[PDB]
Amino acid sequence: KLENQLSFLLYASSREMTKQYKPLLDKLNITYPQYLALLLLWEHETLTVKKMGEQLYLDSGTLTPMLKRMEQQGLITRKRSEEDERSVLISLTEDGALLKEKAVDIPGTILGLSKQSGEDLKQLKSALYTLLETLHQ
Amino acid sequence: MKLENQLSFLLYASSREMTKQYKPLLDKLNITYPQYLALLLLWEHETLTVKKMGEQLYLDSGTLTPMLKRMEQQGLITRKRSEEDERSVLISLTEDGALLKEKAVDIPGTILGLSKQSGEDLKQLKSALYTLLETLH
DNA sequence: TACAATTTAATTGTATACAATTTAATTGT
DNA sequence: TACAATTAAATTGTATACAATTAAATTGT
Repeated sequence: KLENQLSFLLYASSREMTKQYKPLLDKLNITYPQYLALLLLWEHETLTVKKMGEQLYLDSGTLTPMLKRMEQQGLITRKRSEEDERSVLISLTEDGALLKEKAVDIPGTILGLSKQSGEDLKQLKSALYTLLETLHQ
Repeated sequence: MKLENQLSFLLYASSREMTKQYKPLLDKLNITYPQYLALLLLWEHETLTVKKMGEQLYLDSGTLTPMLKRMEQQGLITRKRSEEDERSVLISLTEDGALLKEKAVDIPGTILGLSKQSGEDLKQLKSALYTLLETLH
């Protein structure tokens, strides 16, 4: 079959979840990944591009262009690290930081959909953390 | 509102991490993960319409038209207009596309092997994701 | 301590995803 | 006969993903 493949599942369910964020994220005028970078920025006003990649499991290949868009949109600003001219520093603009106020309804909203399943999702999450540690050395 | 505590993020990271596990295996068959998925449907069903593939794969022409074009150029599949509905398109396996099945034989094995390190049986993990998928749909 | 391995981003090239629009074919009573 | 409304792929425009390569800025011996 196909629905019996763990990889597929993770793959199609993840793309469906994203479609659920679409109406919400259109509100804030951002994409799901930009949104994920913001969840970081909101807990830490500034971060090296390296740090973001590490936490989101993406690399310069994605972040470089994605951070450019966010910058061109006014949600962030970027500058070279002065203690290490090799890395780049990403910082929230006032807007970027304010935008957090408008995204507080999201988790609960998504949950009002996902938890609509039936079993403890705090279980599924726990699993995925490990799986993630596995698949990530 | 910490990133690492979002089911949405976990599905997204884990999925792409699994896809990285397939890369070495699929590289030897000269295809990609999404291509591999369409072939899975094709090895079990000689002919499928673009529409049925979209349905089974949770995709639409947009991701499929370009992908199936590459596969056709790779000599894996044929694409002919349906006679029963000149609006539909039928996707058929080629001798080469068909032979390819055998070389993907122990891919599931290798995957399962490098992943069964979770804090529970895949039967549950899979069933969890299956439910979450059904819901979000 | 000169400077060859090493690291961090940007750059290149290929391949999804998906909304929105378009085009051609088919359908509801 | 008719057709407005659907429908199924393509197509257009934007936005990721990621491997490999490149370039510049630390590191380690």
